[PDB]
Amino acid sequence: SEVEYRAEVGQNAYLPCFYTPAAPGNLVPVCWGKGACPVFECGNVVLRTDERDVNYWTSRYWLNGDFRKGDVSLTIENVTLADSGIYCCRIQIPGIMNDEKFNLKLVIK
Amino acid sequence: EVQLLESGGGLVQPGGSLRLSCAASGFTFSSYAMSWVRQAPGKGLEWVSAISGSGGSTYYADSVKGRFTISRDNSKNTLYLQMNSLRAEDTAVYYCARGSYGTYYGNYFEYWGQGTLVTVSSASTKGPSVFPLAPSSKSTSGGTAALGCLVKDYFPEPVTVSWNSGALTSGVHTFPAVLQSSGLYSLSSVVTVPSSSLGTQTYICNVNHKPSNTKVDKRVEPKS
Amino acid sequence: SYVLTQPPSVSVAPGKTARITCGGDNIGGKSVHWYQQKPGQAPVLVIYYDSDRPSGIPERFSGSNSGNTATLTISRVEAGDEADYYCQVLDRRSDHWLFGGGTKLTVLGQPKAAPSVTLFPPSSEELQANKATLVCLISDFYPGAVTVAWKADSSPVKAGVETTTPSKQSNNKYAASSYLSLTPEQWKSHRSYSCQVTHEGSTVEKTVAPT
Repeated sequence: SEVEYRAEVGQNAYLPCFYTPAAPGNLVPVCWGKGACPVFECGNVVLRTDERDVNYWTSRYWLNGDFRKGDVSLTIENVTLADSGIYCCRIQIPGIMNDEKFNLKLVIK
Repeated sequence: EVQLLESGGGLVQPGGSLRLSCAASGFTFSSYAMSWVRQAPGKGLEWVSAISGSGGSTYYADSVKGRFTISRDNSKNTLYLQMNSLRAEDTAVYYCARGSYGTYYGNYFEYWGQGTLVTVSSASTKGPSVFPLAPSSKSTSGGTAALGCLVKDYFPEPVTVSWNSGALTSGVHTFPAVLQSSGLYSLSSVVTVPSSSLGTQTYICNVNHKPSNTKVDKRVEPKS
Repeated sequence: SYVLTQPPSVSVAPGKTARITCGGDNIGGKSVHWYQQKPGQAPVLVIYYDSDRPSGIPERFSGSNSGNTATLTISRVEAGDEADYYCQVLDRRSDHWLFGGGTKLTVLGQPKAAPSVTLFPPSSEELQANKATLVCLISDFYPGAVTVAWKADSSPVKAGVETTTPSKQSNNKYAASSYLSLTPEQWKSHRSYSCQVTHEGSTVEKTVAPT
């Protein structure tokens, strides 16, 4: 089959995403969105950071981890059936192509 | 500008309860995790409790689990802390704090309030005696003359002092209080002022001691 | 379980660089933040996420974090920078916010300043209520350490003396106060009372007498 994340209506969803700062003392921008990762950026952006902190936020969506140390995992509060679908987590790594793109499947029961 | 104002602090007996409040303004309140942090006199900072933007998650330092309840009303931009079974060592200044945008936990303490003293003691409230410290013309320099107010035998801390309802600010020095060897506080407040203004200008210290719901306006006049 | 350790005190000369350590097990793996607390004031966020600087904080403040040590760095130290400094972490293992024990920053070689002393007699009103308090007010001194001794005429008084500890003013000088409690009888009996403030080997005395 294929990896997926699961939650009942009402609960919080927990979607993982990670990087390891192989060049420490330096962070990269990140963004979550709805829909599979397109060629550039993420889909309907819901949460984004610059190279320092969150510069775009949506009600119900939160970075729950130490994102400055590579935990870019996402909490979604009080989920509904509408929240089912694919989410894109994206790390802006400097270089040609580079960008780490992660599609995470959420299934709401 | 971000603003965090604590209220509800004061005196309470061991075993008793109390409810702190923190009014917030200048940001979307629901979008930010909130905390309470405290500091016993002469001691370090100690994180107490936190709550997520939505109210969905609450967090507690071990030393207060089972006793304190954090909560929030987002439709009133207000954070609360219900404190039960209070103890001696719960005595401290209680600071409200806000975390950072888009973080579930808050992560750090971006904005702080000014705090509110919570005192936990069997000792009872005592209002102050206010007395004038009349300007000695025996002890002046030029125009400069020192006059003040003595605020005697009160408990607990704190006491605020102003002059002419805050209209006189220059040359004011409100000294920190002495803790006496009776458990009572005394402090003094002094204005340095021109001598020519003595016959002219009225000098009134405004003492406020909320713990005893007492407010005193004392007129200070020259010795005969 | 996870704990933060700081050195209690750090001294530095003015214009130099101050370094305040924050120790923890692989603290490099966690975001460290820093608070400044000046005497009497609420804490202020000075640095966040190791090395970021809040809007409105001077550039002399920098931070680092790797291994077992995080470090707050303050260059061109001025006297206003005296404070307690706390490091802080979020431990998602236990869901606690942790603080270090704090570091007192002390700026050395500051200009000595002699105290001003204002001594007040008991008020008429206090006397009329069968009490008497002499009030000795000491301001604008540095370093923050003084000795108060009371005298009735020439003789020393030791009873009913209550003296505060010193404390920083706005202008980074210190203040204190001492109170002597008498009976209205004692006050009227003696010819004068005196308050002697000693500071760095030198003594200043003010005197009041029933009048």
